[PDB]
Amino acid sequence: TICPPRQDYRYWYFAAELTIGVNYDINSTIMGECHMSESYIDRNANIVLTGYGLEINMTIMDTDQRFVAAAEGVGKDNKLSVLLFTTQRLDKVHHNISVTITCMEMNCGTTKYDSDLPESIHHKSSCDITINGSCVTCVNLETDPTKINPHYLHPKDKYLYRNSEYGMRGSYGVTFMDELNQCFLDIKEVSYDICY
Amino acid sequence: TICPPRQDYRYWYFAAELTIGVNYDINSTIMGECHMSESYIDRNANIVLTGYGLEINMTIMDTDQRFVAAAEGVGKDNKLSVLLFTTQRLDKVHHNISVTITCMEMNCGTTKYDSDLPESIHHKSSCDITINGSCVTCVNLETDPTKINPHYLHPKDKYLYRNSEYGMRGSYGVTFMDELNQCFLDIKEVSYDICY
Amino acid sequence: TICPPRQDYRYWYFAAELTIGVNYDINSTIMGECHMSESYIDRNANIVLTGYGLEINMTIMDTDQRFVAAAEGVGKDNKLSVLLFTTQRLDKVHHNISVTITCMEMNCGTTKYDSDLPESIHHKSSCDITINGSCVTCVNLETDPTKINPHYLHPKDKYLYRNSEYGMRGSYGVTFMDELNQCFLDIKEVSYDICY
Amino acid sequence: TICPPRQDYRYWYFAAELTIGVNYDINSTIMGECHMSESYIDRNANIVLTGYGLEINMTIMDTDQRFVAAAEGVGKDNKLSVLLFTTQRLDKVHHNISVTITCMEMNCGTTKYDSDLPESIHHKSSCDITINGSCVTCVNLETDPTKINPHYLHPKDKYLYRNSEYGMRGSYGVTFMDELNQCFLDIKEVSYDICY
Amino acid sequence: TICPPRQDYRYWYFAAELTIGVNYDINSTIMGECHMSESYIDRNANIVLTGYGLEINMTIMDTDQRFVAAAEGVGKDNKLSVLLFTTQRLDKVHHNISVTITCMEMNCGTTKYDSDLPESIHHKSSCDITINGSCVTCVNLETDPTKINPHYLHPKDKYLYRNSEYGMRGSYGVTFMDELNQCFLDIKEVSYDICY
Amino acid sequence: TICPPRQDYRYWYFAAELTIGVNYDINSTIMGECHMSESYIDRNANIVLTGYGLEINMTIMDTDQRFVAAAEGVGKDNKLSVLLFTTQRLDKVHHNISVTITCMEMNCGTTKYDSDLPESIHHKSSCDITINGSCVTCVNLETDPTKINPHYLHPKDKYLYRNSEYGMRGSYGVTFMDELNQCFLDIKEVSYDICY
Amino acid sequence: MLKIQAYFNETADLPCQFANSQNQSLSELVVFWQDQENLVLNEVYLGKEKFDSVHSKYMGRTSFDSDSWTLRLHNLQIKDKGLYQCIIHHKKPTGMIRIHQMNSELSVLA
Amino acid sequence: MLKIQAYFNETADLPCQFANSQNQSLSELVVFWQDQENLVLNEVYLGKEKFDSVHSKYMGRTSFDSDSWTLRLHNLQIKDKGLYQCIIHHKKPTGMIRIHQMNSELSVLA
Amino acid sequence: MLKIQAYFNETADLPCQFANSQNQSLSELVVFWQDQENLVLNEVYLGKEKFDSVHSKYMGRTSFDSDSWTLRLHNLQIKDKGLYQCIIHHKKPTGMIRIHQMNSELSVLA
Amino acid sequence: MLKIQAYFNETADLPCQFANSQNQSLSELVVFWQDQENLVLNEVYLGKEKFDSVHSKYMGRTSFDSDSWTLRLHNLQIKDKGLYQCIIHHKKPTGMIRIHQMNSELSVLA
Amino acid sequence: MLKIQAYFNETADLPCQFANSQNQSLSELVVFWQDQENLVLNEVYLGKEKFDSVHSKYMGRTSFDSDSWTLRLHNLQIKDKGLYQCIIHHKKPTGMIRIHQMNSELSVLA
Amino acid sequence: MLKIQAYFNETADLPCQFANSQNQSLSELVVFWQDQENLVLNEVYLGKEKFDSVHSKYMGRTSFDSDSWTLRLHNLQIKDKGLYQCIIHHKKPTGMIRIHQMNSELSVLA
Ligand SMILES: *[C@@H]1O[C@H](CO)[C@@H](O)[C@H](O)[C@H]1NC(C)=O
Ligand SMILES: *[C@@H]1O[C@H](CO)[C@@H](O)[C@H](O)[C@H]1NC(C)=O
Ligand SMILES: *[C@@H]1O[C@H](CO)[C@@H](O)[C@H](O)[C@H]1NC(C)=O
Ligand SMILES: *[C@@H]1O[C@H](CO)[C@@H](O)[C@H](O)[C@H]1NC(C)=O
Ligand SMILES: *[C@@H]1O[C@H](CO)[C@@H](O)[C@H](O)[C@H]1NC(C)=O
Ligand SMILES: *[C@@H]1O[C@H](CO)[C@@H](O)[C@H](O)[C@H]1NC(C)=O
Ligand SMILES: *[C@@H]1O[C@H](CO)[C@@H](O)[C@H](O)[C@H]1NC(C)=O
Ligand SMILES: *[C@@H]1O[C@H](CO)[C@@H](O)[C@H](O)[C@H]1NC(C)=O
Repeated sequence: TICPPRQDYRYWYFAAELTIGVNYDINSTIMGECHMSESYIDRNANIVLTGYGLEINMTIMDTDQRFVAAAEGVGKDNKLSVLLFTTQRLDKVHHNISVTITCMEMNCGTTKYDSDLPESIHHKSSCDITINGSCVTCVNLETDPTKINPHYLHPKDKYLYRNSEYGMRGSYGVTFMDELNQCFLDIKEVSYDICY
Repeated sequence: TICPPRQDYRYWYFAAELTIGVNYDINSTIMGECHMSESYIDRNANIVLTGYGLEINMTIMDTDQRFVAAAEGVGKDNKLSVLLFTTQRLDKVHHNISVTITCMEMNCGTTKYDSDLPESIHHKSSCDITINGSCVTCVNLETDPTKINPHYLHPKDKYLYRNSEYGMRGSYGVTFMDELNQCFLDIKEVSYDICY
Repeated sequence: TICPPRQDYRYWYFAAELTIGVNYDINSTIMGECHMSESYIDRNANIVLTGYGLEINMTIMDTDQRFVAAAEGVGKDNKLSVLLFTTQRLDKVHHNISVTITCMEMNCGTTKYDSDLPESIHHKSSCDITINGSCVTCVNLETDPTKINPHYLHPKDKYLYRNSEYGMRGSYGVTFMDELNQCFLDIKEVSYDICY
Repeated sequence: TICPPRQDYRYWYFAAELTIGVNYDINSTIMGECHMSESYIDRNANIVLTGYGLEINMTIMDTDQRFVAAAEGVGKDNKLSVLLFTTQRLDKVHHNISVTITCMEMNCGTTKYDSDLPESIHHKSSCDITINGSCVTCVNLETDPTKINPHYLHPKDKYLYRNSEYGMRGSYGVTFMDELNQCFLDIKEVSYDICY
Repeated sequence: TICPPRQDYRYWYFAAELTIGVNYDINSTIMGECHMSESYIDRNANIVLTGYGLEINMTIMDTDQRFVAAAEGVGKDNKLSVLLFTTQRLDKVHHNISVTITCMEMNCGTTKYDSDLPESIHHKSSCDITINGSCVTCVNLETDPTKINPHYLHPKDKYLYRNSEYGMRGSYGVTFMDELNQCFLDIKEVSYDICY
Repeated sequence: TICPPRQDYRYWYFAAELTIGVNYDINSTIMGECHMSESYIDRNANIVLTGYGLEINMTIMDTDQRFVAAAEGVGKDNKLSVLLFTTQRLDKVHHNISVTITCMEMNCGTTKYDSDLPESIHHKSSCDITINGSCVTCVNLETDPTKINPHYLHPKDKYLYRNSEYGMRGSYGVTFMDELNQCFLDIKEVSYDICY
Repeated sequence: MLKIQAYFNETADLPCQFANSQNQSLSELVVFWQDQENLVLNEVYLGKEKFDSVHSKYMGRTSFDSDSWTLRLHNLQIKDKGLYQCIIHHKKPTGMIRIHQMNSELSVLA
Repeated sequence: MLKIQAYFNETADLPCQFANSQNQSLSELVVFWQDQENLVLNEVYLGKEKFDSVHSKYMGRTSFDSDSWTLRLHNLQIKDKGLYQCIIHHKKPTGMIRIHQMNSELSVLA
Repeated sequence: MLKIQAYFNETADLPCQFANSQNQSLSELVVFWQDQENLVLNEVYLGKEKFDSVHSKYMGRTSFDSDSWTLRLHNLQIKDKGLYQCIIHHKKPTGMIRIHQMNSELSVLA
Repeated sequence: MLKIQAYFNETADLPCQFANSQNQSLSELVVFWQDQENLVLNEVYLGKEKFDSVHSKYMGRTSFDSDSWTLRLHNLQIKDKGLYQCIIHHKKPTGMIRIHQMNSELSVLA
Repeated sequence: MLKIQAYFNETADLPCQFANSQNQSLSELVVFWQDQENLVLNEVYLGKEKFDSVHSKYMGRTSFDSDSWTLRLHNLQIKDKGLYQCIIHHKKPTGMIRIHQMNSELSVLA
Repeated sequence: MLKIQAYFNETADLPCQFANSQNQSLSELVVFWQDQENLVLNEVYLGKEKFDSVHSKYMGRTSFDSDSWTLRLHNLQIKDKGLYQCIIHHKKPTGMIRIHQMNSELSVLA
């Protein structure tokens, strides 16, 4: 229980999802467009994934988890949903999160947002969001999702688990347009190609 | 908005076109004849493309654009049309342009023209044309075209945008023969193979 | 009789089996999941095999045997059976055994068990079991089995032998749940792919 | 006009032909027998082509042309016709020519002819012929031919031009047998494989 | 006559056979199991061939022969027949022989036999046998065989000769079991794959 | 006429043949068995060809010829015929010849014959024959054969010539058996595979 | 975590118990109550009610209270059982950041 | 940028408002007016009218003015609606460089 | 290694002769007897008998003795011949380790 | 470069105007006249006429002149129109080098 | 090397002329005579005759002699022609090594 | 090099003119005359005639001379025309080496 395996690749997964609503146009999934990198050596989990037009850099502080895999998909009205699968959970402490989204195509720019999100669903964790560019309209982050993560349940060999306790789920949200709650839903034309 | 992405390849395009009327003979498109190179490190966008019998070297000063891609085609009466797709437009300031056309086949020679073109359509921009050789009869350059750049709309994955504001278009022209205005039109037997 | 061949690979086999009852989930055999390493230079036989979710490190002290081959399979109720084939038996002395089971996936941890197993079936040999992790519920070890080791009897070219004298078989057991004797039986949906 | 392109390969051609009547036997074209080398760095155009049984070394002095390509064929009565295509003609001055024919197979030897041919058709150009060996009976040279150089008119992609002005053609001739004028004619079983 | 060719491979063969009766189990021929090496630089012909479970090392003293090739086969009751083909015979002197058989699989051990065999068929030659291990029951050696050495008479290109003079044949034998004379006969299910 | 081409490979051939009657057995042609090497740098032509069971080393003194190609064939009663094709003849002087035949398989030995053959057909040329071994019974050598050298007339591209003047033919012969004149004739089951 | 039961065709109440640790005011906040189909039920933009996106079936039946922070839904139905959310947004000049959310599932007499 | 409307079968005027910052003269400039199909309407070469390429239907109906720089087209028709271009070229000894252009779209009574 | 023969419908006794070199007590040990099909026959948990998993046919017919360490099975049948195991486990706080095992094959009149 | 016209069934003259800059003599020169089909017409070998290869139809109708260097062909025909060449060769001991050539096309009444 | 001829239904003798350079004794030697089919004829183990593997057809017809080292076979038949071997083995404590062998071919009247 | 013609059924003579520069004797030489089919005609071994391989049709009709070194063949036939060879060999102790050869073609009346 004390240690994470620190292996090459994992068969056992977990869940944590987010969605970014961008203004420029993306039609559909490309099946191999994403490229992701992961790190844990710092005692803080970090995952940097470059996708369709933006790079997402997520950091969990005091985690005991290392991001095993990820998936990305494009839905209706130019929404990019990213699922992140970590190794396994050992304790319930409501880890903090730091997310930075950089526009690397068609709307590059400097910093436009550096505030922090309270997440008063339980009011124990805070997520610090930094946005570079103007290619963002909605940002939603659900930690410990309770929905059906298994897409095409299931991949050939991987095993997937998901939290079933309501007390652990966390919701962080930031919108710049008018009333964009529930930026999009999971079960749709979203293809969800593996991210790597 | 401030920064251009500075990536490897771009899914996002734009428009700027030109046509060269040469005297020697070109039959049809070869599908792989062109070869182009691009540069921005100078803060001035530059694109040098060698094609059927001439090398074209274009430079935009104070641009905030880098030539993403280009296409070349041959029409009736030995006209070579070149379309140029840049990253994206951030401001409307009517950049200047410098174009140099060198005859590398069948009509080589020294400099024969070094004047500048006023373009008094709005009379705010000036394009300087330098021609080496005798393999040129017409030279037309349309900046910010309003016609249908999307050819075989559209290429497999790329996205193409075009200016729709009449005030930003510019027309530069130079002719040596008698009244060669409108050297040719886009939608024809022009094949337009990607230039690279 | 005095010397073991000390070759590259062997056609002549033997028997010694074990079974590990783990709590996390294993569906079926993967046909190439295991990877094994063997050593004898110390005068003590040692075989370390990394499999589905754990690494097993077994050592025979004063053996005159070098582990030639191995096979691993997954049965019902998440059981992992490992058969080990050694070169050949020269003398009957009831060798001691040291077994270390390390959880390398989904249940890592520190040491949770370091005791020794008496095996009073004849009360002449002792096995020392060290378990790192929480991914173990049953541990059974049959030295010199008398059951039908030949699976798909027999492999293409190998020859297999097994002890037929009841006085040499030894049984070591350790359970953490309630009454888990006979953790599983050989002839089942067990695939038993060769371990290498 | 002043400069030749000095490229790798050319799509534009020209004309100048010659025919060598050799005594030993040649059956038919071999489709890949020739091998040519071209040079201009000296301000004198030089082409050295090794073919069926002899090497031909032709030099034009004060040329402004570089031998782009060549073709060789075998006809009736053991005749070898060589066509040479240059870049393009810039001026009319009736260049001189130096031709050396070396027998590299079946009739090797030392120098047997070093005289010059006046070509009093216009009496402005002089060709110096040096023949090493005994493998020659006729030698005819037509500069700026007016016949149909295009063989299988025309090659896949190349463009071909030919002089249409009578005053520029020149005829050089030398015979060792009796009255071998018009050593052969173009349109025959001559295959005319490209020379390289 | 004085010199042997000392070539790479020989189309010309000869004969000399032996049979080893081993106790452990051999099912059938494997078609590529053997591997043999040859040497003559010492003036003594030496052939060391490793086969199914034993390595045979044979030496002829004052031979004028170098072992060109060999073949191995397995028959009934676990018998291993080895045929050896040498270059050619130059004189009749009844060479001596040294044979060493080492058990490299399933019966390894130290030296168990170091005596010499008289062979009083003509009583002129002596063969010294050294056996390491316990994997041997019969040992027969026929020098200058008179039976039909050609197996599948004949191989694709090789030419085979055999002694037809009774006075030159020699028989060496050693048995540990009871009355094992004529350990087996040539023409049987013996496959006799080429040994290399 | 003075110089030989000194090329890589030649289309133009000539003739000179010989036949060796050996005692050991050769069945038929092997189509690729021969291997030949040639030299002229000494001013004396030399050809060394290793074939079925013997190496033939031929030297022409003061030749002005270099051996271009060769062919070998096996006929009835174990006869090996070798045809040798040289570049071309410039003068008629009846060159001398030195031939050495070495047995490299099945009959090796030291020198057995070192005499010279007068060839009093015209009594102008002498051939020095040296034989190493005992694998020879007949030796015939016809210089400038007047028979039909073209076998399968003719090879794909090579041109073949042969002397038609009776005064130049030379016949050298040496036999060790009884009356073996005309050791064999050309047109037979002789396959005559190219020698290289 | 909040289970509310109502008698057949009874009255429904949806509270979400905003702690309001920052002692903020309704003038700088927006509130949404939405069902499981994403259809809006009510909106209090910076202190004034709005009816810009409510579905017709939800019109009029809603009533908002200031001190109680509870929405009163009337004219229940057999098919109105489901989950409702209390989304609170803070309208900063830069953007709106979600500062509270509460789920509540309601069912009627079966 | 210039929209011209005329009554049914009215007279049509095409100006293009050459600023003429350099105060140039017609003796060194050529002027062309062309429609959306590339057919010429009129040409003023270095001060004199030319009728070398005008289509037959366009012959005679055109008239050019000196001070106004406006072309007066008569006998409008239902099918004559379209875009006209005012292309001005400067005839230097080396080549002609385009120094002014102006679009104008005309439509008739519907 | 222990062959037991019984007359037709005779009584069966299964001992396994636990040496008990450590002089342990029944309060810290568990004993199981099982057949070739893995069905249990009896269980003595820390000194108290338990009947939590014995098959119905095996119920009642078994009786356990303290000093003799022998299980007495009654009402033998033609189909009851087979192998029985004496598995002894030690209940340490961490886990249970098998400290003794004894096989016995029994057959009846045929 | 020399076009000759003759009346119907007129007499034909083929000159080629050898400049003779070196002032050579007919004893060291040969002259050939040939048509477009490569058939010969006449030959003056080192000053003496030869009739070794002239086609039968061409026999007799040709006549050679010394000072004028012109060949006179008589009995013109409708099918005799074509190109004729004046090839002059210099007979050195080593080989013959072409020192002059002239084309001439002749046609008859149509 | 030894050809023996016998008249029709005559007596057969098989000697093999053991030189016995070591002056060894029969108490340490075994002797076998076998035909071309590997069927044994007689065995003298360490001085005593044995009949443990002789084929039935060869029983009784054989007789062994001490001084002559010859086997006497009686009742010859047309089908008994063949080769017989005199294999002598030395029974050392470790193993038996062949010390002498002799072939003899016999044929009868035909 | 030697052509011999004979009248119809005339006598045939085959000489080959051995120079004999070494003044050798018939006792150390062998002579063969063979036709175009490789069949032997006569042999003079070391001075004495031999008839060991002559074909039947060639028997008797031959005759050898000492001083003239000429073979006299009689009874010519229409089908006997062909080429004859005079092969002279030297019988050294090591081997025989050819020291002279001469071809001669003969034809008869046709
Ligand atoms: C990701 O963010 C962390 C801090 O949140 C930063 O240290 C790191 O450099 C970022 N990754 C990249 C690739 O810039
Ligand atoms: C493993 O088994 C579970 C249920 O037993 C199933 O849901 C899952 O898809 C399986 N995965 C694989 C890789 O077999
Ligand atoms: C993307 O979609 C637009 C319209 O939705 C279409 O015009 C374009 O061709 C599409 N491109 C790709 C690569 O799917
Ligand atoms: C070898 O033979 C035995 C029985 O003779 C058989 O059981 C075994 O499968 C065989 N194995 C191979 C590899 O032939
Ligand atoms: C180019 O076109 C010309 C005529 O238009 C034609 O003769 C030539 O063959 C063509 N060549 C190629 C390569 O298209
Ligand atoms: C060679 O010929 C002999 C008999 O002519 C035959 O026995 C042998 O098999 C042949 N071998 C080959 C390789 O042709
Ligand atoms: C061939 O013979 C020459 C002399 O006749 C000799 O010098 C040369 O070494 C020989 N070649 C080989 C390969 O031995
Ligand atoms: C060449 O031609 C000759 C006769 O024309 C013929 O005999 C020979 O086989 C030919 N060879 C090739 C390679 O074409």
